Amino acid sequence: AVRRNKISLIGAGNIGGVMAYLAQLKELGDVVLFDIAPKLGEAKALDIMHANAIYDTAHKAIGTANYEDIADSDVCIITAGLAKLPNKKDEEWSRDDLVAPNSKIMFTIGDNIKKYAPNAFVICITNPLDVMVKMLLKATGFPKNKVVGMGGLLDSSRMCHYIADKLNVNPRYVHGSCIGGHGDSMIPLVNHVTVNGIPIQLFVERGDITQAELDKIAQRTIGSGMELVQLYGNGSAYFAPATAAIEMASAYLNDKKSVIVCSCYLEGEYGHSDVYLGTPAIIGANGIEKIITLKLSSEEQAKLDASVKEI
Amino acid sequence: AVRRNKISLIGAGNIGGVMAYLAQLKELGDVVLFDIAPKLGEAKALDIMHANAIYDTAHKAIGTANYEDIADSDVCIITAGVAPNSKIMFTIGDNIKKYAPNAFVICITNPLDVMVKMLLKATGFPKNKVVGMGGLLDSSRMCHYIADKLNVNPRYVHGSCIGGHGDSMIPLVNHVTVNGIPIQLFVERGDITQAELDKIAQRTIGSGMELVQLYGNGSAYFAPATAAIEMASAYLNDKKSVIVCSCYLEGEYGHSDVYLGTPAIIGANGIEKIITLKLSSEEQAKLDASVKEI
Amino acid sequence: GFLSTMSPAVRRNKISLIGAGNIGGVMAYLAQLKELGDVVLFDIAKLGEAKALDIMHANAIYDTAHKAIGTANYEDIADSDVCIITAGVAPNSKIMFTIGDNIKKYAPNAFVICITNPLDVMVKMLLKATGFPKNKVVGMGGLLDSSRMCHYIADKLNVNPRYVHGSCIGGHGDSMIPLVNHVTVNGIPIQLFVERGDITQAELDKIAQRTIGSGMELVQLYGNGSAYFAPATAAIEMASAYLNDKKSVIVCSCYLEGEYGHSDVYLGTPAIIGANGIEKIITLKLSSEEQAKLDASVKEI
Amino acid sequence: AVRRNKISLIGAGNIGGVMAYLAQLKELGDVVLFDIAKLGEAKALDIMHANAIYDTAHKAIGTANYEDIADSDVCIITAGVAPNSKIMFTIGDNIKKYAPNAFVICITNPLDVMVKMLLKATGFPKNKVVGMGLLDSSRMCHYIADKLNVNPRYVHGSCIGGHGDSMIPLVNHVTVNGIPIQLFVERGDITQAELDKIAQRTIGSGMELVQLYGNGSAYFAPATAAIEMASAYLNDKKSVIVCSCYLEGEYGHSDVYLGTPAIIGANGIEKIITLKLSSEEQAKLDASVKEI
Repeated sequence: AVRRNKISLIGAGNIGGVMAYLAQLKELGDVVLFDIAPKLGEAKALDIMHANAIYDTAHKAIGTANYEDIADSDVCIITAGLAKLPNKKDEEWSRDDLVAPNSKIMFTIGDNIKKYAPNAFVICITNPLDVMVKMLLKATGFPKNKVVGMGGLLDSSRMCHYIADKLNVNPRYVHGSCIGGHGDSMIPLVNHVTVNGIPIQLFVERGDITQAELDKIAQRTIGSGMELVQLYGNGSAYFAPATAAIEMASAYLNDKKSVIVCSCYLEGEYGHSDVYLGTPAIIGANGIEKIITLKLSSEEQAKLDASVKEI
Repeated sequence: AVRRNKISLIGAGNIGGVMAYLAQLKELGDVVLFDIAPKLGEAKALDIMHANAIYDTAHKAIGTANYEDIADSDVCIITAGVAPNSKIMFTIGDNIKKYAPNAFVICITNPLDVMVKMLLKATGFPKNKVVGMGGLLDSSRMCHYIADKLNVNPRYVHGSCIGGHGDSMIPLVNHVTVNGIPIQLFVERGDITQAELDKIAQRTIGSGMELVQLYGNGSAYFAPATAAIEMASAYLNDKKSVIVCSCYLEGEYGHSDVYLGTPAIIGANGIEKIITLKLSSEEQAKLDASVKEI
Repeated sequence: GFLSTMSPAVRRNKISLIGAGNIGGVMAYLAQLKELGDVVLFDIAKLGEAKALDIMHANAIYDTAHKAIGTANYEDIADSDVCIITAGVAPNSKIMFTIGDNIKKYAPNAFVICITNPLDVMVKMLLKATGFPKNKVVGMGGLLDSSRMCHYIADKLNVNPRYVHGSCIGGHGDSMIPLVNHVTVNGIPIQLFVERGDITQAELDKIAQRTIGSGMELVQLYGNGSAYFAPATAAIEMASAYLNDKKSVIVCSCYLEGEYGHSDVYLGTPAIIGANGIEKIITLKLSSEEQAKLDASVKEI
Repeated sequence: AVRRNKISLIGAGNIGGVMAYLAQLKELGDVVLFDIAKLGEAKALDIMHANAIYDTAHKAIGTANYEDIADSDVCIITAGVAPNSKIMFTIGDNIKKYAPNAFVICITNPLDVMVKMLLKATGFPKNKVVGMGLLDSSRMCHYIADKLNVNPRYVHGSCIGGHGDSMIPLVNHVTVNGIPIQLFVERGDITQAELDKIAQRTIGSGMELVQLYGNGSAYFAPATAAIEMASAYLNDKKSVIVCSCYLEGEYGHSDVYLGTPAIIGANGIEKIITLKLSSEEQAKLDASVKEI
């Protein structure tokens, strides 16, 4: 009759571990930590299982390197793929050199999902998001609504945090949308932010924040990734990306119909088609139940056309 | 050097019972179910205490009719209950003045914007420590009706219903937002009509009376109790939540010496700030007409 | 293309509440705030709509996403994963059939949790009316009775009740057997605390006697009506164990077919609740003096 | 009048990272990530982004200056024998100076030895210096719960003694919602020969994950444990937790930390619960105290 939700984390790196950790303490469902190094997933799995006993939670975490174990998964969250190039210096390679290898990686994962988890809600994190997700949509052959990219929730939440940290208010009430591509071409709609429905321009007229501080926030939102790549020294952000993915996986598993900015396959929205792109959407039991097409200005539309053409 | 949060509920009625229940399962702190009918508070305490053992929660709730038991309370929510009710507020606030001289006083009794003023004068506390519960109930009601129509998680539907907690409230429907997106966009896409948005404004005004006639006896209590606990949590935990509630004004909106529902930041200092919304002449007249009713 | 239909692969859990009384209202409240699933408040009377609309207002306050409705029509129970029943011996028994006949028609795959008293008698009337397997028709009582026993101990020991575990078995009534001498505190037998001086055997014996009359103790305290906050928490705690397949160890009224020497009678006993409802019945090793109190409980049932 | 809790973590490593994450998402209080290195600011900022997603209110900051520990309600230690013993004193001397009312929760290994160094450095009372017990005991209950296939929420157990190979997994005293584990042995769900091995696996669990991880050791469960302990102190839960406590006569020993059940509340160690042991179990405890 009923059964536990099954989430497969294709990639048990830094992001994968925190994702399993959160989902288990929230009892969102059983977790499969799939990694090409199986003991890495088995280590976090067993470790998180010891945490469940500490936290009195009932669900199970598994580690594996075999695609048979992600079978019947309701959600597949993908972080696998190349992130670094050890045998070359920082000067001999750019990010464009990993796109093609990662593209083939996205296919192998897609075929196995199509094989073992034909009904899975595929959330992708591997970057470049807007391109990598499109590789999964082809490989999985799933409908438009069951293949989503994670971003915009991370990008918008970062924008809303910087706003909240300045106003000294609970970020629960700072809403905002950062759209476009999940990269340096994103569009932080910082002047459309709202504080519990209150337009941000009000707080400008009050002196709580300044137009200059907003423009600088939009710029720090664009480089938040690299900012943390330089703070960590070795690696990138993972705590917040993990929380974003699990928040999207819960909106699906629980049919919350939450409004999240996600990378979505377009077929006419904003004047584009056949491309993934960050945009607010309604995530529910059918995945992307609805795309909210924002009313952009000519300047904001130009910025959107620019990131689409670099995707 | 650490201590449990203490929440006194002056009034163990239907609202009081749900408040103690939510606070005990959330482990928000100890609860004192104060009521002139001492047994009623004792019943729900022992019943909620049975819930704690089921739900594996550690805090304790008690029932009493002695103000000596609300001593050192961090929060005092009042549901006990115009002229005679006003007098009841002075007796409560005068005891809070003595036993709970540091409590964040939240008022539920109606008329809200008047009773809370009688608690402010009796307790002698500064204005930033005596707040009233309205607007958070009134705004969430509005946000629901819009979420239900849009079929969206109300988590992302924000809105402000200002004014007095009565028929003169001002549901700012046309300023509602969905994940920051203006509500007008959803009108321009067919998801909802301005006519339906105007209908939600009136339903919000009359939501209180709608449930009175649905219940047949009594009124709402699940949502009021839930809002009072959220306000009490933003204080105890210093969350600094933007919550619309009845605040004492000394100039804001052009009014003084009157309690009025406006968005504000609730933190460790109770009301740390008041957010004076930028109102149109259409909204000011509605506000000025609500102050006159108060 | 047929693997790419606009058909949802997941659903919200659906919990129907037959009886929107004081317990029904708290059950809908707790379930909604925990985002456990949609709730259907069913009652013969507006009473279910009032609590639903008021609890939906609470959802907007608490940023919770699930839905609650009121109704007086079994049609809104269809496809419910869980049916919890509080409406309500002879007249109650007949009421339990009508409910059971509709739960069979509309919610043929529901996990039926009974609360109406006499628990052990009403839940059996349900089992016969729905015709479901015995493992999907359970009665709530031992989790309430046991937790009450554990609170009285935790209250005297000044310990978190999260670590106080104990079993109260038998029938949901004066015949219940609260095994106070077997209570454990984070695995530690309570006898140790007796040796430490934190509690006396006399107090333990008296806690057993207070657990039995806890129902009436709150009736006199309430003056009008019985307890409801805890019976609601217990019920939702069990529905959550089913909807989430927690394999939770819960004392509850189960249909026995050999255990404890009895058969064809509902009797409270520790069990394991999961996606199959009652997945295992744990039979406790009873003493001679305890098997006697158990045999008396079945006689009264 | 009131105030956020101040939970400072001396050590922004893997364990320290999961701590801030769990504390922030649970809104248990403000978090401070201290470390010799940027390591704290990275996780503080990364976790601050997570707050905005999870709609949580509290704040986290990284730092490398003990001045940011001032007035900390809790100080959880993971930085790091003789060398790491000097660090405990350096750490303790700062907790003494900036957070003199802090509830100290040590994790650095050897637990029972490193925590005493903190006790003598901070100079705090007996009850305000604990050592994270809850990990070892919970590991035992997981393996039993995994075999029995029951919610570990209802499996209680106590793994007493030192936090090393000399620990005592009391696998035979385990209870399932108060039901003795022997009933499940007579039930067919498990065998005594399997419980004896669960004790061994519990002893070597810390080393099992070091080999699985390959690089470094466990951190998810160790982090969850100390946050539970810190939550039992800040919320005055008076919860029963197995943890390292400074003894003064208990079990026939004194002037030594040792893993034992205890009550944790607003006063830290509210009470030590001395378990009723046998001759075989006391000899193991005596063999552990000597190794500490």
